[PDB]
Formats: sequence, structure tokens, C-alpha cells
Amino acid sequence: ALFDRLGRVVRANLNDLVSKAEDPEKVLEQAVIDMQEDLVQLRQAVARTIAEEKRTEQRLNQDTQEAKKWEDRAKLALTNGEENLAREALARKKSLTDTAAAYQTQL
Amino acid sequence: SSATSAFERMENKVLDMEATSQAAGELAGFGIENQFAQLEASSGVEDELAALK
Amino acid sequence: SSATSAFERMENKVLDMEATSQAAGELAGFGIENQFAQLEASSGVEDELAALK
Amino acid sequence: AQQRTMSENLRRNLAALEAKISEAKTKKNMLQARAKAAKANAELQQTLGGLGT
Amino acid sequence: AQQRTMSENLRRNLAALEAKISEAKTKKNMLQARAKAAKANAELQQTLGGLGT
Repeated sequence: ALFDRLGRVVRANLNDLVSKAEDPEKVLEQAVIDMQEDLVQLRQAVARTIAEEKRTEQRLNQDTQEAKKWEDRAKLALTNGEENLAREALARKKSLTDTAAAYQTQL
Repeated sequence: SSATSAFERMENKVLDMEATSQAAGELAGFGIENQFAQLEASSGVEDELAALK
Repeated sequence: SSATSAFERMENKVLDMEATSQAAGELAGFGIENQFAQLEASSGVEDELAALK
Repeated sequence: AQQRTMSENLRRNLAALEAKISEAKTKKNMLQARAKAAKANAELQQTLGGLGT
Repeated sequence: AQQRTMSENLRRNLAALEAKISEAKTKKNMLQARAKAAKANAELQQTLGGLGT
């Protein structure tokens, strides 16, 4: 691995060169600036995530109200002597309540 | 390809953009409450002094 | 090649297209009854209260 | 009798679709308002925020 | 009679497929959410540690 040691020397000399080329305050300020911009982007991403959270909550709470509507329609149909519409309404409510359950879990 | 599916797709986009703006504000340093509560309490005692006199 | 055979062929086509539209609505999620029945019952009791007073 | 039975069915379905389209157009307006508000909020929070250079 | 016997099975199978597709859409949305969360966590963890050249 003698060629490896030669390459190591070539790399170390370039590293010394680039390290002597580094001004102290210039590179320090830029290290701060880059961290600042990365923090910008990261904060934006965390905002997107936290936002998807509330958006999930919204659909959850809305499927709940739709389920209550379908239940009330089933009741009203059963009160008028229609045993067919109420069954489908109960089934739709069951589907929406399953969806609400899953949404609650993921939330 | 239906009009309603296009409508729903943009609707969800808009709602996400509202939520994103909300979240961005909270991460930036919310300040639309701590001041409101103070103003409320201060105007409260001010109303009491005005009513009294 | 007769006029009547052409007439019958298009007639059957049109009737199938009506049936297709009907079926498509049922598959999409029919909603031209569940609401009508509710409106009917609600206006029913409304008529009773109006007549009574 | 046939004409009347069919033309009434079509009116129920048209009425349902009219309720549906008008729902979307009033939502369209308020959603565009909500979207513009969200876009603007995000830009001001970023600009008046001290984060970034 | 034969056609209605076929149509009942067709309706049941289509309903099964529709349930599968609704489940698929919900899973897709939650998977997008989880993937965004994972990417954000990865960027965060990478920025925190002083790791790499």
C-alpha cells in the first residue's frame, strides 16, 4: 500500500494548503450563516409536519359529524316506516366511524 | 380528470398552506396572545376605575 | 337497410344510454331520495303546526 | 304519464347538482381568500423574522 | 333472472374493490406524512451532531 501512502501525502499537503487559506473571522461568520440558513429550512419542514397534524385532526372531526348526520338520518327513516334507507345509512355511518378511528390513531 | 377532483386537490393544498403559515408563526415565536391577555386585564381595571368615578 | 331498422337500432342505443346514466348515478352514490324523504317528513309536521295555529 | 314520471326524476337530479355546483362556487371564493391570507402571512413572518440573512 | 344474479355479485365485488381503494388512499396519505416526518428527523439529527468532514 505504498501508493496509498503517496496519496495520503498528496492529500495532507492540500489539506495544509486549504487550512492556511482559511481566514479566521471570515470562515467563522460563514459557519454561523450556514447554520442559520439550515435552521431556516429545518424550521420550515417542522412547520409542514406540525401542519399536517392539524389537517389530520380536521378530517377526523369532520368524519365524526358526517357519522352523526347519517345516524340521525337512520333514526328518522326508522321513525317513518322505511327499513331500507336506515340500513344503508347505518352502514355508511359505520364506514365513516372506522375511518374516524384510523384517523384518531394516526393523529 | 373530473372538475370536483381538481377542486378537492387544490382545496387540500390551500388548507395545508394555512396550516403551514400557522405552524411557521408558532415556530418563529408566537406573540398574538401574551399581549392580548395583558391588554385585557389592564383595560379591565381601567374600566372599573372609570365606572366607579 | 330499411328506415325502420335504422330507427330501431338508434332507439335501442338511446334507451341503453339512459339506463347507463341511471346505473352510473347509483354506482356514484345515489342521493335523490334520502333527502326527499326527509324534506317530506319535515314539511309534514310543519304543515300540521301551521294548520293547527 | 310516461313523460311526466321521467321529467320529474330529471328535475330532482338537476336540483341536487345545482346545490352541488353552488356549494363549490361559494367555497371557491372563500378558499381563494384563505389561500391569499396564508401566502401573505408566511411571507411577512419570514421577512419580519430575524432568522436567516 | 340470470342477469340480476350476475349483477348482485358484480356489485358486491365492486364494493370490495372500492373499500380496498379507500384504504389505499388513506394509507398513502399517512405514508406521505410519515415520510416527511422521517426526512425532517433525519435532517435534524444530521444538523445537530458534528458528524462528518
